[PDB]
Amino acid sequence: RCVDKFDIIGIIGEGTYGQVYKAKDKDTGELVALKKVRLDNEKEGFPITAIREIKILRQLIHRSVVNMKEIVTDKGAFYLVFEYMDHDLMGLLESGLVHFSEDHIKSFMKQLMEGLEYCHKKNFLHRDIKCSNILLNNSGQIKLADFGLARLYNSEESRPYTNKVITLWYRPPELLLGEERYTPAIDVWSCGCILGELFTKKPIFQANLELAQLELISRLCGSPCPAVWPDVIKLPYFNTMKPKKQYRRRLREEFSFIPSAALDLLDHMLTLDPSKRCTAEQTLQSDFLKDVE
Amino acid sequence: PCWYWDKKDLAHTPSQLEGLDPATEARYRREGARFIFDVGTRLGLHYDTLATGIIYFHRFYMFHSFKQFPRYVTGACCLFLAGKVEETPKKCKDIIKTARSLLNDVQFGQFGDDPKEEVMVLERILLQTIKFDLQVEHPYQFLLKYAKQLKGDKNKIQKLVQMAWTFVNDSLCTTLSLQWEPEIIAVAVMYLAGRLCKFEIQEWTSKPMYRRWWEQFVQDVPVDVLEDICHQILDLYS
Ligand SMILES: CC(=O)N(c1ccc(-c2cnn(C)c2)cc1)[C@H]1CC[C@H](Nc2ncc3ccccc3n2)CC1
Ligand SMILES: [Mg+2]
Ligand SMILES: [Mg+2]
Repeated sequence: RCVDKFDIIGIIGEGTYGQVYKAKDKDTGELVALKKVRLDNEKEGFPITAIREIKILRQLIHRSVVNMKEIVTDKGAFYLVFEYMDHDLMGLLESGLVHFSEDHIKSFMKQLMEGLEYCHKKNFLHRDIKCSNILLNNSGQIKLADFGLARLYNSEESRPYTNKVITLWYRPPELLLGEERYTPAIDVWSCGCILGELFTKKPIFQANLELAQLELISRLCGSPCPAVWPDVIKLPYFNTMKPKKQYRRRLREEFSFIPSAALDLLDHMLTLDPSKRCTAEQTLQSDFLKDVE
Repeated sequence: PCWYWDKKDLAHTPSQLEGLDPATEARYRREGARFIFDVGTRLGLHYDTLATGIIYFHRFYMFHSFKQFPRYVTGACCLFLAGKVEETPKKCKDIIKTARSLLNDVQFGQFGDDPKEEVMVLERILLQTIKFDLQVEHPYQFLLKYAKQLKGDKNKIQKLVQMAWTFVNDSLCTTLSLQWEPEIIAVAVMYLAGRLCKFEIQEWTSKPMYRRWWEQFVQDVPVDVLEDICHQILDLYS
């Protein structure tokens, strides 16, 4: 099918290989988003990263995960076609003038974590969660998006993956300290950051370098040390990258304004040792999420 | 999408509407597939990438004709894309060098003034033609899973697998991947191997008293389908 089959309305994002566009399907009337994938002025053909994103998307069939309707072409680029979503999460929060109730957040996190558990059960790591890659329409419905850094991971044994992943502010400490044999716990750390940012509106760790990011995380979650995370000494940058002082965990005193069931979840999601961090399956049995319609 | 045809509808290609006789089409298919196999093998690419590329090649020519798309160019394009899909990417420059090393001046003429451009251009079309259904499984993975579950003489079982493996490589020159799912091709090459080595395969299954040993691996496969697949593969050696 061709892109003349759609009515283009305007630009609603920058994706990694082209803009995203809002549009109307001429046969059905429905509103859709079109991720452009530019080719002309490419050196190794259709971008291998796009090929990777597309294989993954085609396997993902979940209510709380973005679902690609089709791919179309010019009269020369291609466009990935998705059902349109009114906002991303970063957009609502940044205006301010938007407060999320305890129950808005409950609903929102149940959806996200069911989204993420589906992905993890099917051996995919998202590896780029953050407020701008969570979409949200006015029905109150959530979709997890941008699988442009995702990849298959191996659960029957362990393997080495790319270390520089997840944007700084949602990046967990194992990656800051240089780990390559990491786990789905990296996605849960990022979602833990969302949960905090839902209650404050400001993203909770906002440094511009890794070293400073580590400081900010330590200062709240405790300095990483072998007493709380025995394996930590086996990481490449544990000697190289230290917080100033050896800080005590004080997450609960900082976030004691939050409801208590949420605080338990948040504490668990932002646990330094990945093997002690909760899984997406586990979050869904927490008291905060256990019973949410 | 559905990527499987009856034998009746396979003979009705774009190349046949356009005047090409079946013998020549069948020859152009074998030459192309072997070309993909030879180029990939020389680049060190391994069996799933080669097979993916050959599948794209076979599918592509159910929608376009050889008179319009010269086969060695299409082959190189299918392999190039397969490498990306199977996460064993190769640079287009290296696929051309290797192609050139295997072709002669006439054959390589198909690539034209800008060999690289001719391939990149074709990739847009290839992707459209295969409807971006990029994921493909092959018989090898099922040959190994099914054979691993037999229990009995290890040497005989290994010989069986090894013969069956070669028979998979051979099947790829044919349109068998457009007729039957890889699960079925696997069972068939095992069955063929079985006949030629004169191994009773049921004796290595949990149930030595059932003829249809394959039913534990795939359900619902008539013996005449396996016979049919066997006959087609054997035709290559006649
Ligand atoms: C502020 C804000 O909330 N947004 C926004 C974000 C950037 C921009 C913008 C304008 N220029 N630039 C560079 C960014 C203008 C609005 C909305 C974000 C969700 C968009 N919808 C959507 N739906 C499904 C999709 C599936 C896959 C990929 C993308 C998809 N996007 C709608 C706009
Ligand atoms: Mg993004
Ligand atoms: Mg595979």
